[PDB]
Amino acid sequence: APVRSLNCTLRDSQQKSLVMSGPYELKALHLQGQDMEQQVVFSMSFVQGEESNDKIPVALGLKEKNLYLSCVLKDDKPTLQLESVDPKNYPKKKMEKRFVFNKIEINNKLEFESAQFPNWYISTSQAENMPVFLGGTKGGQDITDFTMQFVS
Ligand SMILES: OC[C@H]1CN(Cc2ccccc2)CCO1
Repeated sequence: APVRSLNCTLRDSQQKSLVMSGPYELKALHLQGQDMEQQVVFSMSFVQGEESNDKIPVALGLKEKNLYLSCVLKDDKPTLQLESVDPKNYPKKKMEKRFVFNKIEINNKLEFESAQFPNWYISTSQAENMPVFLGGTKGGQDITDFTMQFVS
């Protein structure tokens, strides 16, 4: 049948919100009150892929935008990009592998591992106003843990 999707926001484990940083990048800021209108609303789609109790393959689209987080090699490195797609064809159940993240639940937090690049994770910096990126460490100074908020 149709792919199933949920609207949501994400915040890193230091409670930074995610906002746009130009058309094809996200950044992480400490936000509260009126400025949380700036927060990215995701459509999280539950897609085809290897699955277990605590590890669920998803795509992360921007709500009602033909833009998806994707993992590609750039200048020879696994990177996070925002990629445009044909809005007639997305979302779909069989998303291409660069769009797939394994959403992993550990100790009441979520990590998003690249399905394409094992042990590379959606990451933020400790500093404010820095890009969201793909990080090859889920253990160090960079933040790889998130919480989800469900949106109407
Ligand atoms: O508050 C002014 C901004 C907030 N908006 C976040 C946003 C981005 C993508 C999908 C849903 C929502 C972007 C355009 O307007």
